[PDB]
Amino acid sequence: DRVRIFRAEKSYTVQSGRWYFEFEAVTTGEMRVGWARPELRPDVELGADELAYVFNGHRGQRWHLGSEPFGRPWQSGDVVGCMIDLTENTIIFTLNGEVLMSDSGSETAFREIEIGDGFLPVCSLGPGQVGHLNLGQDVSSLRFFAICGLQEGFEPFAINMQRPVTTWFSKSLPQFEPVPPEHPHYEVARM
Amino acid sequence: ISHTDLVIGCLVDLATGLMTFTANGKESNTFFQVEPNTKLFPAVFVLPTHQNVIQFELGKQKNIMPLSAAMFLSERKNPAPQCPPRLEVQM
Amino acid sequence: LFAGTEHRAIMVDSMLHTVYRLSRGRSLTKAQRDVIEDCLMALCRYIRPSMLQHLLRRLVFDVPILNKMPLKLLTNHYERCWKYYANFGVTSEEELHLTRKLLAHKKYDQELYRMAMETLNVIIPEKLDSFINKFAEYTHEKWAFDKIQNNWSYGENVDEELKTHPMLRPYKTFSEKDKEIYRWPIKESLKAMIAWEWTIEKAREGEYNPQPPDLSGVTLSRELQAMAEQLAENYHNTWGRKKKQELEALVPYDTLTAKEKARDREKAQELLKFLQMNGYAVTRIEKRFAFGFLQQLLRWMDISQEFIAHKFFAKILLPLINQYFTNHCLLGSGGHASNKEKEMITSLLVRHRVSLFGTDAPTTLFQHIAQHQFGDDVILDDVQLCSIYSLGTTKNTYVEKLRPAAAAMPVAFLEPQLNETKSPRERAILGVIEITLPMLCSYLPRWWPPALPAGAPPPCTAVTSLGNILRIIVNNLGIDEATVFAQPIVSRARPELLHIPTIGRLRKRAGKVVAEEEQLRLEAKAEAERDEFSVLCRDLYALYPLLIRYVDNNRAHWLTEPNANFRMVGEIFIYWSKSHNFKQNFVVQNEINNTLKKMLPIGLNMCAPTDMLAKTRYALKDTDELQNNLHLQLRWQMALYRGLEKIVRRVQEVSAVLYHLEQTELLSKQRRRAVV
Amino acid sequence: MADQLTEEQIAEFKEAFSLFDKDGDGTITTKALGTVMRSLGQNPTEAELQDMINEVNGTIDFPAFLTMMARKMKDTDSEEEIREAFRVFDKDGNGYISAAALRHVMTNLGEKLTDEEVDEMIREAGQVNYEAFVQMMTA
Repeated sequence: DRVRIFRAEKSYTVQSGRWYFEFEAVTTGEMRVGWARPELRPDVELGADELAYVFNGHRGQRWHLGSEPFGRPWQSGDVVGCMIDLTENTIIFTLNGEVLMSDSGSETAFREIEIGDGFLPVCSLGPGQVGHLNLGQDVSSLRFFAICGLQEGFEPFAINMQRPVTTWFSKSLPQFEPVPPEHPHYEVARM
Repeated sequence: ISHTDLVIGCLVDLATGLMTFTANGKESNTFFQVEPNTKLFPAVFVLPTHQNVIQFELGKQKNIMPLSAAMFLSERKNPAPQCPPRLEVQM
Repeated sequence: LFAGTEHRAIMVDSMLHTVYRLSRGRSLTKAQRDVIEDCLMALCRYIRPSMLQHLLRRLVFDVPILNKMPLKLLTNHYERCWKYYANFGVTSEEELHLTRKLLAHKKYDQELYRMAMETLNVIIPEKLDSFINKFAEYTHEKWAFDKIQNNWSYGENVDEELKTHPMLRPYKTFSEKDKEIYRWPIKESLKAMIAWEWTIEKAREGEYNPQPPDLSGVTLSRELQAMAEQLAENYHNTWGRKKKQELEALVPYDTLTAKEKARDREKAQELLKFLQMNGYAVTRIEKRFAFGFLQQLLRWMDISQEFIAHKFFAKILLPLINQYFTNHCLLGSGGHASNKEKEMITSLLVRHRVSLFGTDAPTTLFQHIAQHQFGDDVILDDVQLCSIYSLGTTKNTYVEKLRPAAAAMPVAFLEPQLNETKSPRERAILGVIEITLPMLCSYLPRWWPPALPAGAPPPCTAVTSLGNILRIIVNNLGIDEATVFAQPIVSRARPELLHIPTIGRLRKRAGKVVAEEEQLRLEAKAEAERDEFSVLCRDLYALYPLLIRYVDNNRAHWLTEPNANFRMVGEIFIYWSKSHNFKQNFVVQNEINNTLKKMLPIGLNMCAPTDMLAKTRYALKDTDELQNNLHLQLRWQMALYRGLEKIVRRVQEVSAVLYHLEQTELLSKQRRRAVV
Repeated sequence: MADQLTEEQIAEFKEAFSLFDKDGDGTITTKALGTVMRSLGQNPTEAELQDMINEVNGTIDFPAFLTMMARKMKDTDSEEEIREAFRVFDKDGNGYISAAALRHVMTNLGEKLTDEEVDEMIREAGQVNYEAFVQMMTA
């Protein structure tokens, strides 16, 4: 079929501060985790357009408007953290508590990102792949946050929320919708 | 390569649920009949091969009322064809 | 502004040709042509290499066979290095052409290595007169099958709006006035097939809405596709010579386009299928470079001994540069290995760089053993020429690290290395119980030139395999604690700081830091006070010692934070003043570099923050305004975590932050010609 | 400006020009202009001959001859001046002039450049080469 895209509700966007969560990957393969713009289209591959920033754990590469190799690929049962710091326009990916680096040795996966309307965490599961997404309600339920991210200054996502964050998944059932007037290929005209 | 326009019109009889289809004013062999309490959307499926492809034409024939009277309860008695902006083309 | 012309590609295709048509000419000077040659390479960029091959087919026709000239070679190298991260055969054709060509000699190798990634007098036989009518009849059988499918009407006059085909009949229903359109064409092609290979005879049986038969029942074999390739070029040769005669009173077949060769090949694949009926069938990449490379390698060593007894040498220089090019650009594996052993005996700099490249690209065991015998013989001479051995002493060590990615002969040299350029002798050395006895021996020596050399392979041996390596590090610790050749000593130090033992190293290195801290404070006291240059020299030596000091401190911290997340609190506090002292000290440090002072503060920052931050914010302000007396004068989630001597410790970390905070912190035109 | 030639060239030019002067007038033919430069060792082809006469009737007069002699030697010295201009910076003469040895050689030359512009010369350009320096000076 296609690939399912997972995210949090559009209320939970961030505009400032420094944030963090965690993500266990049970059976490796085609999965994708990172951060996305709120107006994210569910048709596109996650990271192919300018609305997502997302690491790929199959072959160890980052996805944004294309690809560039980044860090080690996966095992079965390793924790892939993600963290963002809006005060400096940075995105950092940590693997197993250890910080991933580029080919140039730099840890910051993306710099000079415009803040804009904000960001919110996003996952992506290919066929067969199983993995749970610890968004960070209970701080002790996290594992590698104390190793890296804690004394840096990053707070988790659901740090003070007595209810869990509602999640929005992309369906597979096609439904009808009116044609947008700014469509690049199709256009109508009521004469 | 046809230099002419194949115009297909359809006919739906509400009190019987009988549906027929006319091809350039010549009736086709097919027909359709449905359950009493059911609804239907008008539909066109197309793979386009031109700069200009199709045109939805909301017209009436010689003795039957157009689709405007069918879908707006305030205008069931009017046979003048209308297209208010609530009607549009989905995809 | 010409970036991305998918809008149009024909006008720019004609414009790109008439520029190079104006490139060489009789009525232009040096000044006017330099405008155009600069206008050309300015257009070779800023456009996608899709449309670039429109002229690249035309350039390799002209330039690479001859040694005007540079105008081709310049534009070539600015396009072949434009996509390295059809025309490809034309380039390889040019690649061998330039090799055939191999001042102007230096103007070629740059552009080369950048691209390194009779029918009227022919007799017609008896069946050839039957095939000239049958390939005329099958041509009318296929043409009426194609036109009538698109609604072609029948008219006495052929009209385009009516799609009339008045030749809608067979060749046997056509007279001499209606078969003259297919008389000369099916007779000259059979004569061109006979003049190429004299086989015009029947050897098999035979095979208005005219329909052509299933001529694609049998495909092209190894001799049929080559003959179909011979029929397209011969049809291109006769029509091409017809074009060269008519316009005087021009595209070849192999260098044709991807679109031009699609329309010309149907004139041969249908003609060979028409010839195959009635039995008249006329039936007669990098390894190629490597073959010529070995061919050149034979003549090189032949000429090398020809000069050893007492044009191609420049060609050898031209080849070795391309050899260094292709090795970096990178059955066949043996051929390179064949050349690898071929060049090694010729040595028995420029080639050595290519040799280092070829060793990095990785029968020869005899060559290895002979070298190892020559090494030990040189080692006998070393204990007692040197230039041919020293270059071999690094090329072997290059290879000894290459294969890791004649055991006795290697072991013979090892004893010879143990017998007696000491560091170079220590270099290739690292590339059991006898080692174990020597392990405790140096440990005793550390408890107290060859001492530096012996530890090299010992680090290479323990890494090949736990507490033994932990003892070796502590042996290496005290040796530097007592203490040049510390650089290569540090090279093996970070190589195996993998695998309590860290705690023993923690108690060891804490003393190492404090001694450096006292040495830093002494130089700081010297800075507080010719003696200025001496203090600059002393700080430089202190910076030299600090270089190898922090290098092992990093990788050890990669397990300390892994574990503890105590003694590190001392280690943070010790390294705190070091960074504070690092905050002229850098001036001596930078010269020593030609960093580790920064990254030490990075890993310690996490540990120091592991042990109320508003007071830390307040005490940072006084450290940016001593403050120890001033120090004497989501949080619910945080206190849930932090709970899960403060007056000085908070004062300690605060200034470290502020130090780290500080750490992270025209001419007119005639005036220009005047000063020139 | 015809002053960019030194005296002895004009002495050599007039010696060459009077040697092939037609009647002592100072007129020469269009052909003799080519021969007299090849009498001076200069060998330009008819392309460099053709554009020079139409730049200025077949009658070449000695000032009209000399203004062409200025331009043919103005362009050649205009490019070979700047490598020997970099020669005084580097102690070796290759192109490796250290940036420390520049901020006293540039405020001490005689165009009265102060510390601000020789700063402005530098941060809008370790040792810098020569070919970036002939780029950053000509601009």
